Amino acid sequence: ESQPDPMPDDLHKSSEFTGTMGNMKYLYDDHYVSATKVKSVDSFFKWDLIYNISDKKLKNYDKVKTELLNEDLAKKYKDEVVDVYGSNYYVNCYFSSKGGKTCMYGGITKHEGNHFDNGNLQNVLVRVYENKRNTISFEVQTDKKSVTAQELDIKARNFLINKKNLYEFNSSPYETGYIKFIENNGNTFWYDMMPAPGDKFDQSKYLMMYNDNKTVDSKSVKIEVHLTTKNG
Amino acid sequence: PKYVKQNTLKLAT
Amino acid sequence: EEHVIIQAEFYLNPDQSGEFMFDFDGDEIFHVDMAKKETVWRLEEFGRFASFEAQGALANIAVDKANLEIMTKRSNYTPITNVPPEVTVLTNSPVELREPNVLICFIDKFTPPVVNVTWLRNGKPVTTGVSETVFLPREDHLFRKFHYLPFLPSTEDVYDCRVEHWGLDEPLLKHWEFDA
Amino acid sequence: GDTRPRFLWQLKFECHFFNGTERVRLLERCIYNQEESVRFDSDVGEYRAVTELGRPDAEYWNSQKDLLEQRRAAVDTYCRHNYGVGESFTVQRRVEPKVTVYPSKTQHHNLLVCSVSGFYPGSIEVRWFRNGQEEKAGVVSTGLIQNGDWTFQTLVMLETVPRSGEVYTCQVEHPSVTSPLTVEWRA
Repeated sequence: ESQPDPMPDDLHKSSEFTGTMGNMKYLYDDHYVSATKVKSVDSFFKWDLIYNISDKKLKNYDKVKTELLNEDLAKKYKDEVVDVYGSNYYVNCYFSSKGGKTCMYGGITKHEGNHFDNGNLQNVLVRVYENKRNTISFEVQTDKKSVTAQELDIKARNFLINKKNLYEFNSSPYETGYIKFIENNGNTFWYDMMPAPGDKFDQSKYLMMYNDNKTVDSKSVKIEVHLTTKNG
Repeated sequence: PKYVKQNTLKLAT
Repeated sequence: EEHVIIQAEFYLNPDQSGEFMFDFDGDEIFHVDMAKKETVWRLEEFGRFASFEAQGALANIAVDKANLEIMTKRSNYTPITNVPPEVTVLTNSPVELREPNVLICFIDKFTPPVVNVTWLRNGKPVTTGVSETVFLPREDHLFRKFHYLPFLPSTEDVYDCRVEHWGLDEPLLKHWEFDA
Repeated sequence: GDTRPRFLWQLKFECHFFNGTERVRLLERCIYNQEESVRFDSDVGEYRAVTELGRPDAEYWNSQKDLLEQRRAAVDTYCRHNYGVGESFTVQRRVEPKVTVYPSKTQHHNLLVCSVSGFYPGSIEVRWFRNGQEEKAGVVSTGLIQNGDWTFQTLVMLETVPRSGEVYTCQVEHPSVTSPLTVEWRA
């Protein structure tokens, strides 16, 4: 069955997070690793794969390690030509290998026959709800037929950060928030968009949720971002 | 109280 | 001497196995789950009195692997010599029929730290209730390990601790049955 | 199957405590496969190679005074510190032994068994007494068995030629109790 929607008690409350929300913003504000037609060249632990991908941007790394949920998952893609898209981190990013290094989770998709013959992108609907009411709707784009939920999530939040201040340096306008994915077979699942309570935000522990390398069909998947303001 | 670890040194190259 | 606290860690190729743990007089205080990146205490209570930044262990593991590669290279790629384990099966306490007890399978003095252990109740595998420890260090640098099987003693039942290790030419089955 | 050779690397930092935390000795050791190659003994104050494979490291590491300082002061910042962190639930951990006496399922002569289980710490003392006086001969121990769960067990036997009226006592002294635990076998 599909994962049950959350009740208020199930969600993290930005009001219970004392840390710097900017550390969350950091992970989704024009921040991501992206590679096309590459193959793993190494692995640290059985459940991860390492790639030679360079920081086109600021030259901050040329080795990327992505961790997966289990060994089978890593074996599956270890020798395949693939594409990568995901949110990376540096704090507590470790691995030996055998330039800078960066880490992440999931974000892997087979490259063969997963693209559109024309540099044509696919639009995915994102409907935003604030206090249960649809406030704005839009679309993010992907160049993959079968895309990781992670890539879509990242693009959604990137947009919502600039257009709705989803996350600000220290804190957020919203108290709770979760992005929900709805697949064409009726299966749904969601991610809590807020940091766990306390004065620190473990970026690595948070990104681990992208572990499963969950992929969905870009031409039929539907996205819903559900936000709430503390008082209403 | 927090347990502290000794860091592993890199071997001579 | 009175007490010894040991921080023991290792990395093994090509299984790419890694471990980081603390030892107090031979008994594990805790180890770090390399995947979930968190401290797992040997006894729930310890976690209420102390803490450890698990994430830090991973930094050590990275260095350990690189160091392994360096040593592997200067030894001219000398592989490790397999050393088969001694296996013993005992009870947690004097056995008594229908009185809850626990079978302990002692897997000692072996290397490298990779082993396949299985419990057998009358020729068949048992899963329910079983637990195990990670690899523990030894003065001679070999390893020890414990597997556990809670059980209800009976005259009928015959158990087996089935252990596989490269140093063994074949699976070793240590027989255990009620003899009191 | 899997026949690829394995290559192992271990690192062990051993904090040895004598008389509480009065005297401490840190022993840092690197083991390649089953061989220690380099080590740092706080008693020595510097890295020493244990085998030729370790020379490069001992030499390189000793050339770094910053590294040497940290290591030398580790007996305090590392050893003594970690000792205090878990002293209440380790050094001071005490679980009373469960003691029982019964004749063995083997064996004229009668073989008595003094089973002592589920105790912590491991230091323990069990002796046999026939009519209030220590039994030196005949005694045979299985040795101290560490169960892996902060628990120990041991069996101490006593072969005897029983006579109606004799009282064979198994005595157990352990940090968990102030006065010695006694379990008697009445011949």
